[PDB]
Amino acid sequence: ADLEDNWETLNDNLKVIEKADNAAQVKDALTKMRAAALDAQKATPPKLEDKSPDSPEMKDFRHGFDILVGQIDDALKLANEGKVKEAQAAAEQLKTTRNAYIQKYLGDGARPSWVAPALSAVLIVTTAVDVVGNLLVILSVLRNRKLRNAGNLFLVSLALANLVVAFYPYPLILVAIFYDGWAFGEEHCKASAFVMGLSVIGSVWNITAIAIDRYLYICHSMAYHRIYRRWHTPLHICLIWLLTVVALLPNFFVGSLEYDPRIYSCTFIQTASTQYTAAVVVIAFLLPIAVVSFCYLRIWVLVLQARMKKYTCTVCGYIYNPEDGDPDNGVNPGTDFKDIPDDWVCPLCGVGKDQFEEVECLKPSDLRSFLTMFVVFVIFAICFAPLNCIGLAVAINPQEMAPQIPEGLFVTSYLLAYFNSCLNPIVYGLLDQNFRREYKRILLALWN
Ligand SMILES: COc1ccc2[nH]c(-c3ccccc3)c(CCNC(C)=O)c2c1
Ligand SMILES: [Zn+2]
Repeated sequence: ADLEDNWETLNDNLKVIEKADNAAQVKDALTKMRAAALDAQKATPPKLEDKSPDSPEMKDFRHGFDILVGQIDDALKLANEGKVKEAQAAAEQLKTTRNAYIQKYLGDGARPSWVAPALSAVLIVTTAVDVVGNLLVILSVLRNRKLRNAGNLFLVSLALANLVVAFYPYPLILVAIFYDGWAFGEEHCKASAFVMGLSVIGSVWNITAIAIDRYLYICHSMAYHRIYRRWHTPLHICLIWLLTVVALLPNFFVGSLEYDPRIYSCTFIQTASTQYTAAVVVIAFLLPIAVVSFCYLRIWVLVLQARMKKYTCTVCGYIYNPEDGDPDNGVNPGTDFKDIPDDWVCPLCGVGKDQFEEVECLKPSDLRSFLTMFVVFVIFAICFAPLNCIGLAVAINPQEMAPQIPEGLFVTSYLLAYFNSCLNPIVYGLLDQNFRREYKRILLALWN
């Protein structure tokens, strides 16, 4: 057999022993692993190609396999006895040592010089803005009682979803750039990769639940108010997080969470299972986008048709708000001005609904901050649109599309996706007046 193929063969068997269900499956895979490691010991590596045989260059990697095959021999002793959990454990100890004397053997891959600084600078920016920005968001929702009440409890759920990733995966990835490889165990590999899944998927579905809430608060305002919220919203916030965990469990059976040298981060592999990947691209993207687009489309047509707009009085200045109605005069909160009967008079001066001019301005803060929550979604779709397309190309034709996906393009997609984590609070401050106010209030309180 070859040497590069010998590296690819025993590395494939290393995935089989993991997903194996019995000791005979493990024993069989360790047989194909002992012979492949021995045939690699006969071959000459590319790094010590011009070096001498007795030299600690070619004789250096010779004892590396002696440590390896000996460890396999200890691992198949357990497998022979029937101990599957014991033999699979010793195989992970075979994995940690093998990676420490494999990077010393060959260097096939070639990362373009710009990935290391780009990725790291992006990560540094994102982590710094994510930790500060989404923390202010949490504090402002938790301190402001009127703000939190306006279905903005989902914003906390989303802020933590952004936050968690800045605290565990993002800093580890930055160590993996500076050390040119995964400096942590297989333990921290799949764990960091899993935290990323929760973040990315949890964010889509949180954005989805906000899209539904604002659809039902503007278009079904009457029926909406009939339906409680008190114990409702914490239940859906919990439910969406459990739905996410479930969506992420096939990764442990399909083995799609390993280190990606292209993006220097231990993440989800599109090739590992094209079926699961295809599902991930629908369930965690195409489907929420499809349902969220319907929701904001139905809002924008109502905003276009002049419905759910404020009507300011020409005489005393009283402003009608469809969100509040005029309940003491028999008009319920959620009733549009166009819907109040012609006999209605101003609750402050007494002039009829004939001398009431509408507010032409459709400010972001209006209708529970609908158009700013909209922007948040658009930005999400922009950042995650390329990667999900790359995932879609691979899920369909891996034989023709997968080797035709440029490395330089794949990095650009993960760069955008990583950048999303810090952006959400910035958009709140630029459009939403109340958040901006609260951001200022916190900073002012911190300097006094
Ligand atoms: C469901 O299993 C997981 C598990 C871990 C994952 N981590 C990421 C990800 C994190 C940051 C930036 C971009 C992608 C995805 C999203 C991966 N989506 C695609 C289409 O490849 C992910 C998925
Ligand atoms: Zn008036």
